[PDB]
Amino acid sequence: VPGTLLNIALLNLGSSDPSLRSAAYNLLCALTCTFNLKIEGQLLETSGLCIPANNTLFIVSISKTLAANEPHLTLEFLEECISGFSKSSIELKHLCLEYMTPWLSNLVRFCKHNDDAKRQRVTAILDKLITMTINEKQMYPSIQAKIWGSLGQITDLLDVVLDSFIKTSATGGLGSIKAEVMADTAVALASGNVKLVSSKVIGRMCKIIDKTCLSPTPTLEQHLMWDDIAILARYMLMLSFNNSLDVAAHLPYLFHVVTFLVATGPLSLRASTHGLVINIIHSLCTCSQLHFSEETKQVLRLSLTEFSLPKFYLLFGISKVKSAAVIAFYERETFALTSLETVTEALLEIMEACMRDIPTCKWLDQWTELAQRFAFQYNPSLQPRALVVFGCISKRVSHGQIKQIIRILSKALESCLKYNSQVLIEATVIALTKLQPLLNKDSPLHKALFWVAVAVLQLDEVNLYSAGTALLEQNLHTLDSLRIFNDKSPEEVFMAIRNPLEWHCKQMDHFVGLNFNSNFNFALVGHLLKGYRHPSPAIVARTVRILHTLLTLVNKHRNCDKFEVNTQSVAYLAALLTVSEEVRS
Amino acid sequence: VMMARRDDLSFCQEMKFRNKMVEYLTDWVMVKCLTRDLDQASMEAVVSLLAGLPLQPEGVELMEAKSQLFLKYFTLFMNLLNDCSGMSRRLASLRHCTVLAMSNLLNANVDSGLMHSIGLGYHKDLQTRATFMEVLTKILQQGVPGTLLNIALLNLGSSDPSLRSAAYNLLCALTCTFNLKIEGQLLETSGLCIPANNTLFIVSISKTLAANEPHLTLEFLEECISGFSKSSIELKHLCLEYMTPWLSNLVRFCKHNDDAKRQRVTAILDKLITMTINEKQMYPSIQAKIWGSLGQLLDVVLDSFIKTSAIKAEVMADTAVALASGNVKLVSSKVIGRMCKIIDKTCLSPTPTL
Repeated sequence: VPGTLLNIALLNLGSSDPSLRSAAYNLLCALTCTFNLKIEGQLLETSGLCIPANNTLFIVSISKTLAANEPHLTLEFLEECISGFSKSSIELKHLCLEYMTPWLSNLVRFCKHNDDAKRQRVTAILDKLITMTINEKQMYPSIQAKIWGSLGQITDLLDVVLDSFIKTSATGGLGSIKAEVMADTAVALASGNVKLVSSKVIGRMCKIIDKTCLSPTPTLEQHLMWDDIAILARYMLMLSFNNSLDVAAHLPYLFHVVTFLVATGPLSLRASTHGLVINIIHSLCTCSQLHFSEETKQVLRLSLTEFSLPKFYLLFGISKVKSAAVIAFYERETFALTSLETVTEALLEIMEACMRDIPTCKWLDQWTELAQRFAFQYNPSLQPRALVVFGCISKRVSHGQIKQIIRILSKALESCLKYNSQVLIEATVIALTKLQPLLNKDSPLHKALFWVAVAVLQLDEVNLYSAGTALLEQNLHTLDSLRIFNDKSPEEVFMAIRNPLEWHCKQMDHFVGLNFNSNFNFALVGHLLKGYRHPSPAIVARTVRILHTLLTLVNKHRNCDKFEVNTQSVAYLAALLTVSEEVRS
Repeated sequence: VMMARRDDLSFCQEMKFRNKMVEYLTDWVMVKCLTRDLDQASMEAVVSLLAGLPLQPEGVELMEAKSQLFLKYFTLFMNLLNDCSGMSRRLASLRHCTVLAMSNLLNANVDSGLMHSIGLGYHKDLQTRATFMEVLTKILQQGVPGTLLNIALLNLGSSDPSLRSAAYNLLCALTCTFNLKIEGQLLETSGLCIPANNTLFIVSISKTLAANEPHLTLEFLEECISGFSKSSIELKHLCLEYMTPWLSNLVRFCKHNDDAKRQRVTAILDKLITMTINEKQMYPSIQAKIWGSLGQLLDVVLDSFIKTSAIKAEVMADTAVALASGNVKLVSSKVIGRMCKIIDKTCLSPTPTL
């Protein structure tokens, strides 16, 4: 009775009808006396009191004084407000939101208890306020500024608010106008207490990405939780411009989200994810809490420029668009891990630049842990992406981590006996590429990884061969940086590691029909020669660099000139014959 | 092609030549398919002709004649874009070219152009607005504050994403060019995909500016209120929120003794009244934001209400309720005081019947 009658009094005090205003005013007086409602600017019952039509500032004053004084009314009052609001005219709807504005504060009181009924009716009030927001497209900045800005102040409730937003978005997932407006509204939630709201949104995203691994599916877009991720990615774009206030706690977690999403799903989500990064880099150039140098700021400015280039559009699985923004507000490029590698090193150069200036951060270590967790754990959709990223970002590695990676490579090849497996193989090989410069100078593994690359090339899959040659290219740079060739042929070094393996290697070579024991240089060249077929001119040119490297190395242990033809160099020279003007002359 | 090669060619009177060429080709800017291709081609040529072109009619009158010639070309381009507002793509290409024509015309002719250009900033077409704001961006970092600040802020509101990014870059440019002191610092860049709901950000920028940059207030508020009349209901609402901080500054201008500044405050209050009368949906919300804040001048306010009343009169009565909530005692003291003084004034020149 107190709440229902108080709303009907207050709302009627608004009216264009004069008799209605007088009657309402007498009802307010009666409620005040009967329920002893403590009121400033005291209230007097009487007939014929000719109250003005514009009294909004009086109704509002009464309401918030009541909202402080008589808080139990709030549960009933806001429920009744939204019921009357939805029925009323647009003029009455402006008035209605103005009087609603103070009440929102009390909504936390009911929530502390965690018994269903109280928490449920606040949750229903939030869903009704959300519904109201979706419906009244011409009240839209008004609702968001006053209702959602006030709710944005209120920390405790934000988990209930976000689960209401997310469940509202869940009603149809990405492409549902319910979700679309909810994302745009989510910025209003953050605007009051940015750090907690964004921490809960990003936290839900991270936790839900982890939940994908709790029950795996082969492909991420298919996953049981795909809509939940897609919704949060939508929110993250909108928030990301406000993240110009936020980023300093978050930056790793946002790149963790980018890493999984970077070119996935329908093209609007890709555009969103490009925008997410652009906005984060811009936010890192201006957060008033940070103090980056002119060099670091210049690096970020040039990074914005770089991310704005068509190169980065192709990396994010955007093609055939002038502006990512326009589409942000399927023709999957079947995702090329080399694109994620490129993005990840660029985001790494952004983070590294910043981390020099902020010595008190843990950002790259947290990103390393987050990526590491997903790289090692079994989840077919995410694990490849994670491996690539972990490899790119890491600053140290252990033989136990390499064991896990090469075990993942092996298990992925077992799964090929039984597309996803291949992408996991490519990922592991890219990971090995980035990780092998990190490995200790006296580790056997540098030499071992040359054979991992050889085995990968043997597979005959276009992207696997590209990855194996990247691994091999980087491996030979690594071993030359370790001086290892200076007193030995590559043949002796790699064949020593084969000797224990030799029982296994014999079976490989006899099924391949290449035999390194009989002639090492020609077998290695046999593998490399397929690289000349490769559809991509970049992989051919890499293959040529590898042959040049090997040619130089074989002669390096003799102390010969690199073009001295001999029983070891000749294979490389014959391989190089269509591609090197230096060899030809 | 000739204009592309203009850097190679020789000219005795290049500026006059290009001026006369735009004058001629603009006559062509008006079988239907071919005439529309002629419009496209003519406009593409005009975009080439206008590229660093100072205007030259055939000294103080010359600057005013240059402004009048600017207004002719500019109006013709506006009409052509209104007419725009395979057949679809040709129209969009003509529109994009027309926008670039305005852009180049402005980029050279700044002293003649800027005032009319603000009229582009209001214009109903969001794509044209966004591009025009990038043109303003070129002028302002090369070498106005109130008019441009409103067109930035109001456009940050838009449903169009490209418009929001463009506006945000314009705000950044104005901030740098006019050294406008801002919290939560602002970074110029392409492709920044700003949300549609950013009202709390636009508002925060506005009131921080309203504290920091009071000299803008008259220039800004008048242009905002003009933009109110142009806008959708959503953009009208947003205008109120960001206007609200600025109102407070208006006292500084009537504390100032300049008759022109006192007049401009009075004209702002008249335009606030005009908006208050016209924009009925908003009207309870307008009263709450605008008239409450203004209630915190008040002779001038009441004379503006009374003179405008002299629905207008009813709205002024009903709005006076909001106005009174400010310092109740002073507002009511002035209303009642005017009543008493006017009743006394009846005796200063009597009539038989009241």
